Amino acid sequence: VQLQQSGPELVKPGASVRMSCKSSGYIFTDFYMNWVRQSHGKSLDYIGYISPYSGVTGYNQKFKGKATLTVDKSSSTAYMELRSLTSEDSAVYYCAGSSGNKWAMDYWGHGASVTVSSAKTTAPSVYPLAPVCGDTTGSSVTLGCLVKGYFPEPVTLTWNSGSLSSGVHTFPAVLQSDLYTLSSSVTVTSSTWPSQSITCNVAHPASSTKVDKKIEP
Amino acid sequence: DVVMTQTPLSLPVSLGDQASISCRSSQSLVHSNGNTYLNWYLQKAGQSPKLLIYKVSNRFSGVPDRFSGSGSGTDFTLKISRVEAEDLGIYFCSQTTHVPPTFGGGTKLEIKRADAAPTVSIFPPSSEQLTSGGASVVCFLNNFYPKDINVKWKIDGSERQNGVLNSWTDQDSKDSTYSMSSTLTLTKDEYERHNSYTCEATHKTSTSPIVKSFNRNE
Repeated sequence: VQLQQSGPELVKPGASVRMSCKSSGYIFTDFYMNWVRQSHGKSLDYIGYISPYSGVTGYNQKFKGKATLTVDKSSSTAYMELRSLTSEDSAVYYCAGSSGNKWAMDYWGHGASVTVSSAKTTAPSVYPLAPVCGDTTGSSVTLGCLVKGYFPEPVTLTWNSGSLSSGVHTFPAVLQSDLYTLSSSVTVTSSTWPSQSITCNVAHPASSTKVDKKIEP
Repeated sequence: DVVMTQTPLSLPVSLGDQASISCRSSQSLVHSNGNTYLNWYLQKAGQSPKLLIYKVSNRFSGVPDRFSGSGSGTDFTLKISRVEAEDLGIYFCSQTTHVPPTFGGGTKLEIKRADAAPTVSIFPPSSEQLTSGGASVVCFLNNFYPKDINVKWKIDGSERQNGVLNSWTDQDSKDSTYSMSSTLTLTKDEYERHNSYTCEATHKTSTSPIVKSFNRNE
């Protein structure tokens, strides 16, 4: 039993997204395809079920209207259409199959992420972060770098073309309204900066962007 | 809707330890056809959920002997006998007796260690950004343990809210410590007419809030 799901989409606000899920190799059984939304990290919300053989759907009363479940019996292809997408609906959506008796989701698809955003490809602004701020802790200097207002993801950041790889902490991006923002920090010994060069490297392939910010003193 | 409440919310273990996760429904799960339909899942790091036990104690295929489930009615437990490293991730409990299916919030298994104190660092907006017309003051609270930390932003004595973007690292696979970032974003105009900026961390290791400050020129 294998389930293939259509991968990521970027939907506009007040729009709809149709999502597919093909079941394979558990031919002849009466089993159901299930859709489960995972809001962010830990809340799983059961959306509904549909039998590809008979057509028996059943929704969670919270999603009826937001979500329309359909199947092409003839292909074993379930569908979920979500309409009037709001920023709030930006989650991962799983497809999984159950098989009689027990009633557990025993086989799961890989997930479908939907980012609901009104942005077109937006290039980031890369800002050096020099710790002038609150003077060195003695032995260590921590430097940062801030990547602001980019759509879609990802950007990639490395320090000194990845020659600097220890004491780097890169923070997950967050959809700052309808754009993303992420940062990273590197901790070097106090003799190193600025006697040695530390440079923030960024490339946002979705917009041809590559930038190098030497964090000048 | 049956609320599935699950405790702990986070369970720190050393590899090799016993672990138990409790889960209670708000109604009995004993169905009319005679069955209590309570299942358990593990979603390891960024993977899909994986069924471990169904109908409270039935181990699914390929799930080892270490993992067990038990209970009745309203009260259930998932037990691990030796937390091997492979087991670390979020476990949820789902009920399928009553409509709709619901799930608990999950119990994050994590590696326990000695409390660390945040290495706070605050960063003034960059020339570049102030030239853009905007100003982010960033504050990295690198490498603390436990993850319950509390960041506040203060500008000139009143506390600050509009403009804080907050994010976080998961347990680093090296030193078991978390790191989180705070960024306050205001106008060049409002930055220029204010002067002390305070990233004021509260962590459970110090009674004393960790305060990194700077003054735009003071």
